[PDB]
Amino acid sequence: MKVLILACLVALALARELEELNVP
Amino acid sequence: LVLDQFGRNLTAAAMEGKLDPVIGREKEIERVMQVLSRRTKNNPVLIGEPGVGKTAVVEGLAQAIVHGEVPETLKDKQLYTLDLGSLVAGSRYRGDFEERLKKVLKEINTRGDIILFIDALHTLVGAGAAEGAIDAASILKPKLARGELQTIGATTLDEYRKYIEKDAALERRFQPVQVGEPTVEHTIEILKGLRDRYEAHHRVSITDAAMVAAATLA
Amino acid sequence: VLDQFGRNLTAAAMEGKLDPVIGREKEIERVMQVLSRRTKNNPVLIGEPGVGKTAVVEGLAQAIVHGEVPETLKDKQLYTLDLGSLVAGSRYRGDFEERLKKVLKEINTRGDIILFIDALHTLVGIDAASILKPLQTIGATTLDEYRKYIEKDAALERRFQPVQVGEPTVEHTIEILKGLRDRYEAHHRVSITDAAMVAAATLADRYINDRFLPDKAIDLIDEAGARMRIRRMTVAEVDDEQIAEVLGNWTGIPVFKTTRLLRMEEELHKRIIGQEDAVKAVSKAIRRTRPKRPSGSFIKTELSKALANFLFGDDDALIQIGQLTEKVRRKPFSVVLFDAIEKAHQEIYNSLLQVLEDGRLTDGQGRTVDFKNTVLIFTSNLLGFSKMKQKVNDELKKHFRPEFLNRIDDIIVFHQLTREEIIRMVDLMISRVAGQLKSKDMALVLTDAAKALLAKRGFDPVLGARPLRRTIQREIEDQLSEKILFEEVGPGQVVTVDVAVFTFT
Ligand SMILES: Nc1ncnc2c1ncn2[C@@H]1O[C@H](COP(=O)(O)OP(=O)(O)OP(=O)(O)O)[C@@H](O)[C@H]1O
Ligand SMILES: Nc1ncnc2c1ncn2[C@@H]1O[C@H](COP(=O)(O)OP(=O)(O)O)[C@@H](O)[C@H]1O
Ligand SMILES: Nc1ncnc2c1ncn2[C@@H]1O[C@H](COP(=O)(O)OP(=O)(O)O)[C@@H](O)[C@H]1O
Ligand SMILES: [Mg+2]
Repeated sequence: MKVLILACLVALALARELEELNVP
Repeated sequence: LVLDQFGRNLTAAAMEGKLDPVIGREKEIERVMQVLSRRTKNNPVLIGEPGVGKTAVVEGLAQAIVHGEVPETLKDKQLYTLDLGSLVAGSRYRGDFEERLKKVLKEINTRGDIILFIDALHTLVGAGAAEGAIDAASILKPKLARGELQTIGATTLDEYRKYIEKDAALERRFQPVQVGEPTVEHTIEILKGLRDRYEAHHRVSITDAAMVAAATLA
Repeated sequence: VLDQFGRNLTAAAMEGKLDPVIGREKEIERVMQVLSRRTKNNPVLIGEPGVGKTAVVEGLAQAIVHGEVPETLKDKQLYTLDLGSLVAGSRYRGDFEERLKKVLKEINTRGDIILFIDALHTLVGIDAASILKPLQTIGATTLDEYRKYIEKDAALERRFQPVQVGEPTVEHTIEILKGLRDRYEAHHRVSITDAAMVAAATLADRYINDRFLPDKAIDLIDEAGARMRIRRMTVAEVDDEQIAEVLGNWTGIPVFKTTRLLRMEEELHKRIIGQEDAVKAVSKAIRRTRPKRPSGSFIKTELSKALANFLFGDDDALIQIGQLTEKVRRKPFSVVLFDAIEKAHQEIYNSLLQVLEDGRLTDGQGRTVDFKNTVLIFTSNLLGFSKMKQKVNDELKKHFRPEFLNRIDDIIVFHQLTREEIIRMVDLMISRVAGQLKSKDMALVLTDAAKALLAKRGFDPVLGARPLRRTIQREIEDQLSEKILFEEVGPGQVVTVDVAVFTFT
């Protein structure tokens, strides 16, 4: 009779640090 | 010239026989030529799954130009596969990337017989974008407006929506050409047209039974 | 300054530079109602990609220069704003922020500027959002991106009024094409017939299903006019024959481009064998259409398949059942088959019930799916002393209510299995394996005795004729797989299954 509602964990991460290209 | 140090002239490669024979796919080589002659949405981007011959359609377009099997408005055009890698390479200074791309676009407008081909058009987003520098996408987006830049593109179906589609500006200018995966019977005719390339590289003989088996078993 | 960023659509409307927007007078009127308001005075043209929502603002700018614009909107210079150009320049970073602020400082320096933003979601996900606070702005997103970005901000919904720009009908996009006729006639120097435009509107809705009405139809007219300019280089009258040639290269289908086609009855039975009277019964029911309700409604699986092939081209145009949303949005010209409706309870009577009354399902997905060219099919059925013939139809009347069985097109019955019908199914299933033997240069002939044995075994009408596929391969193919490996039968051999036990040469 019962239903278990589980819990779909989503993949959530902080924004990526980037590495820069230099122009002198 | 300016275009040889960045792009690869596919039309010159088709004169020297360095491009594979693109048999079949004719109804879409001539469809690319339809899209290049349109009012707006005149930039054919070849969308299709990886391997169906999107690069081969433009390589088959280059072979159609050198055979005189194109219209006179696309007669003796020079296809250039502008790779973004040679365009970014160098550029150890400022504007180096925008002026190397301005000199490409000035050379396209000066000679006026260049059909630009941007293979992997999704990679146009974020090319040469250096610190305090604008990528190759921001430089051309405008040129597309002026229509001073008929380009041919080639993305996958995933990376067409993932990028080129989104850009609403590009939408009214880029026209997705479905490059379909060929059938088995179409693939056998591709393999028959490619016998003499693979029979000469391996110095073997490829029977008709093998090519029917190659397309069926694959 | 706007003099070097974005196109002045009002100035382009004075010169006739904009393509004429024929139709759309109701949606342009709606946009003038929003711009005339005090609060929420910023339209967001919700449409689909290529629906004509930029043409509403192009048609708005043409309405400004005609004087058909309200007194709060007289001589408003309507600018689209080119994103990706206010970049064009690095001094160094923050450039696109600092340059966009200089544009907005000229907008409130003047007072007659209305910005159009063709992708309003791209400025949500200076951002302008702030300057919006008090510069009227027309946006244009899709309905997926309206519910993702614009409605999900209460600081962007107290000012952004949604305006619907719907997909035109097949009728309405013809006058779009007839209004745009002189642009595409003059661009290719080739006249385009009215028939071609009736074709390019009808055939684009029918066969292009990822693109939307206005564009799709214009894409066929533009490319057929372009095709005519090419082959006169290798007065020339783009026709309806020309549109099917161009759409035959878009879709890659053979040119069969319908009442004549609908004349099936014999134009079929490639996969349907037996069941002959139900095939003649679904002829006159599908041709009742030739509304917003599906093309056919019926209460067999193969029947559907061959109905998907004959009506809708593809064998894989049969959808066997979101769960039917965004997969009939993809193909709205599909036969929707409902497998074993007896084994589902009443929660399924909302995507087959309100679609015979509306044909549209608004949902939480974000699009209204179109059921007006589908063929809905339900698959329901597969005491004492005594001394189906024609009736199965009363079972489902007693099962669920006939408050929409007069809304079902036709409740057809299926007739009983025939001994000759199953023999005609045995030599149909031997074709699946005879082709695999002709790849070996073998030939598989059978006898009437052997074909009657396989008809006699595994045919049970409770299970339809499913048990027959097992009976072919357990008896023929398991004993034919061994004799190839035993090499009793090699290439260049005729195999004659006779006689009970199956034996051959
Ligand atoms: N019509 C054709 N005739 C002959 N060869 C073909 C044809 N189509 C594709 N090929 C060959 O198939 C191979 C792959 O084609 P191609 O590299 O153009 O595919 P693609 O879709 O552009 O691939 P990717 O997505 O990885 O860039 C090449 O050897 C190419 O020459
Ligand atoms: N009502 C209309 N009248 C005239 N042309 C139209 C109309 N609706 C769309 N079009 C044309 O169809 C194409 C649709 O482009 P656009 O309106 O920018 O699409 P979207 O609204 O999806 O961004 C353009 O060529 C446009 O001029
Ligand atoms: N006229 C026909 N009616 C029913 N089944 C058929 C017919 N012709 C062939 N068959 C075969 O009989 C089986 C039918 O089972 P199924 O696919 O569940 O559909 P249904 O029982 O509704 O006809 C399939 O293997 C199908 O290929
Ligand atoms: Mg490629």
